[PDB]
Amino acid sequence: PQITLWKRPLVTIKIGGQLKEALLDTGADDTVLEEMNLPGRWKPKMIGGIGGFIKVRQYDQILIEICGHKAIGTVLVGPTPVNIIGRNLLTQIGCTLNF
Amino acid sequence: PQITLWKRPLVTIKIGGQLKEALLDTGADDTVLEEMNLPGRWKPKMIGGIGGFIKVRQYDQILIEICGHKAIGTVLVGPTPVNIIGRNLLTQIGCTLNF
Ligand SMILES: Cc1cccc(C)c1OCC(=O)N[C@@H](Cc1ccccc1)[C@@H](O)C[C@H](Cc1ccccc1)NC(=O)O[C@H]1CO[C@H]2OCC[C@H]21
Repeated sequence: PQITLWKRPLVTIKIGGQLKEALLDTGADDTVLEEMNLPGRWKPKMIGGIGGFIKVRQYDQILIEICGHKAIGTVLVGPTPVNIIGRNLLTQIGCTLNF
Repeated sequence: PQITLWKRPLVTIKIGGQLKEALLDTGADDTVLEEMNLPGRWKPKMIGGIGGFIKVRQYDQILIEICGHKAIGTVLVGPTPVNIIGRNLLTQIGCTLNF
């Protein structure tokens, strides 16, 4: 669909069989989700934004459904105040910015 | 234009008569700019991000040109690592997400 930016671009995602709200965020290089249980081996990582950094866990080749579009890629899990779908998965579902 | 997300969506903006690099960021409610000399009245304000909060200077009705399209709205200046153009101005240049 076509998403306007008058409100926050919140969408429904499906990950590990659970449904959640996430923000589609062109300013995020990677996808970061509120704390959750994910399968697989994982590596530590720090992501930085306004105000500093947070320590997160990097899971690889994770399946995630974003408004019906399937994606499989890196998903970070950590103390983010908001679920963010970043450019690594936005490119997979074919998303572009247009003005 | 149509902007893909394989790389960071960096664009050139014109503000206060100066040209700068900024990130188009659908994940940001507001526009936050690197520390810079801008004339006019401003009010102090606190904004929150992924790593915590920062004190910023809130300028109101500041004119800003982004790839030729004009926008006027609130512009915060503060210790952000990167210039971010938020939804407050993205909507004015008529920007949307499409997948
Ligand atoms: C996730 C990730 C992984 C790997 C690399 C990077 C850079 C990543 O992105 C991190 C990241 O913070 N990006 C941001 C942009 C950026 C990029 C580079 C360095 C600094 C900031 C942004 O786009 C997402 C952020 C999410 C959010 C945080 C707290 C509350 C609500 C939403 N919004 C944001 O702080 O907005 C500000 C401004 O306006 C206000 O509205 C709402 C919040 C206020």
